[PDB]
Amino acid sequence: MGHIELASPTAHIWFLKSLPSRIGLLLDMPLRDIERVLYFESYVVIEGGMTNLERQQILTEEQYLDALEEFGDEFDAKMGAEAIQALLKSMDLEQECEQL
Amino acid sequence: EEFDAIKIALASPDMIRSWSFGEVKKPETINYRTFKP
Amino acid sequence: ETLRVDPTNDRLSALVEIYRMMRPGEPPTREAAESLFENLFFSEDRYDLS
Amino acid sequence: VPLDGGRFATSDLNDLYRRVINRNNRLKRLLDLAAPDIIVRNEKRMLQEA
Amino acid sequence: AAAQVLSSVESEIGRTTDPVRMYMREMGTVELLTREGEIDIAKRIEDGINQVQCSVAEYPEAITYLLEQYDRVEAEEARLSDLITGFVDPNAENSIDPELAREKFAELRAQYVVTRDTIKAKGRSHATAQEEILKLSEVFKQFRLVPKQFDYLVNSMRVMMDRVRTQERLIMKLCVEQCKMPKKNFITLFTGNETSDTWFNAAIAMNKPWSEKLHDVSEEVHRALQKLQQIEEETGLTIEQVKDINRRMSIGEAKARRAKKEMVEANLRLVISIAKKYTNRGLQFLDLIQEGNIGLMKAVDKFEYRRGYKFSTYATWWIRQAITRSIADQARTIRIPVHM
Repeated sequence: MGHIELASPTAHIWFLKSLPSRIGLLLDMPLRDIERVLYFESYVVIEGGMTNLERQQILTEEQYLDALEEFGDEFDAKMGAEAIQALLKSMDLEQECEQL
Repeated sequence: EEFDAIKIALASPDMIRSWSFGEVKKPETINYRTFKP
Repeated sequence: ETLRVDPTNDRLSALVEIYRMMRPGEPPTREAAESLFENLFFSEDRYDLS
Repeated sequence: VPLDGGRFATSDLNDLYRRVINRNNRLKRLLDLAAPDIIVRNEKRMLQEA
Repeated sequence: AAAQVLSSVESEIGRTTDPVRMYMREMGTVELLTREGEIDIAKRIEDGINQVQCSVAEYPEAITYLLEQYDRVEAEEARLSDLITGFVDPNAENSIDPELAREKFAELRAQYVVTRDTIKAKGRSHATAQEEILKLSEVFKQFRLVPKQFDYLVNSMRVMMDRVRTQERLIMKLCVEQCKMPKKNFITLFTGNETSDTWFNAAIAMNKPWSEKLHDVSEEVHRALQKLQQIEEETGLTIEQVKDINRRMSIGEAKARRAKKEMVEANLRLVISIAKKYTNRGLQFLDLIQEGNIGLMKAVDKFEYRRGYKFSTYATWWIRQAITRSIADQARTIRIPVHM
């Protein structure tokens, strides 16, 4: 078997499109949100440095601009498989588990 | 050969490199006359 | 009753929502939608009864 | 593989792999060039698509 | 006011998965800017480029490179091959006659040798010597270099800049991350002296008893400063002029790199229009489109306003080349090269 290294990351489908989703179900983010991130249609908050803004928060390409110049540094919001990977990579399973 | 049980887990990237033998880089299959890889 | 449910008041918005039924999303324009509807059932090319 | 009369035959996967590698390589090219993010986006929608 | 069309449309997009609608709807935003915006994009681009040519004119050893590697290809009893096709090759605002080659590199060496003595007269940049350096630049700017060799010559400034930055990263790391010295004082003192280590014991002179704890690593830190000052010997250029040349050059890049996107984003509709004359069932739409954007970016890189023609024709040719042989290189499981 061979392999391939990729320019940018990309997502597996069965872990997304299948019923209950296993990716958005984990994030507690429903589907169309994650689609509009992954179709490069809008951004989403990887990590809102300021708690002014929220994790798992969507920012349209026009509204983001407001948040862009208002604060600058103190938010992390991006788009596509990169950002979602940063998010799953970020979330610690434990404390969410004891909290649920 | 002889083995006991089966397991599933996710394919880590380093696993897929660990199995793989060489990075493909092209769509090319063969030459048009010399029907060879 | 169907009118009282129908949000559309003018000819134009009706053409817009037809255009939106068939070309979802797309920023609508007048003649794209007029031409769309009229193509559907009022152009000889794309509709013939026998 | 071939057949008797010089014809070839294949499995449908190879088309898919070809599309993938074409798209990734073109993407790498566009990344060497600092080209606009819009075509980056489009190439990636094409990637995740394939 | 097209981003707000994308806004409410995407708010009400009927779960449209197709990227065709996405991209085509996104290029709908930017319009077709013409007839002098073409010429103005060109003007800004060539301006920034000529100012990276200021950025080469300001660097002394830029000439050393040129005459040196040129002497390498002329050294070999006589050559007219590749490197001379990367070298001299001036635009006329040809088979290289060595006569004119011997001509042009005379007066260039005259400005070379005559400008150096005044650079030592009372100071690096005395007013008269400054105007003579400006004369060196003016003699430099009627030269337009080949982008290959030129890009190397500018990489000789990019790389060195990133080595200055490199040792900034090193000394900043080992000093601030470990000993925790403030950067506030460091900007003032390091900016003040930049040449000797007086700021070291002038900072420790502000007692700060942790500063007295620098014995265990003393042999290592200013030995890290060694590789910083070494770049001053290898460059032989003062730190203020380093910073100025770097920043001003970067702006010389930023002009063009900002300018072209208006052109491309404008002519996307040409790219797609020509593309879908050939999106019969040969390969697939979007790949014809993407390759069309590639030929477009070429035409934006090559086009001359001074020919005074319309732009559409130029990139029509270029686009059409790109698509017309990407369909042929790719689009089969068996590669049939161009001749067949």
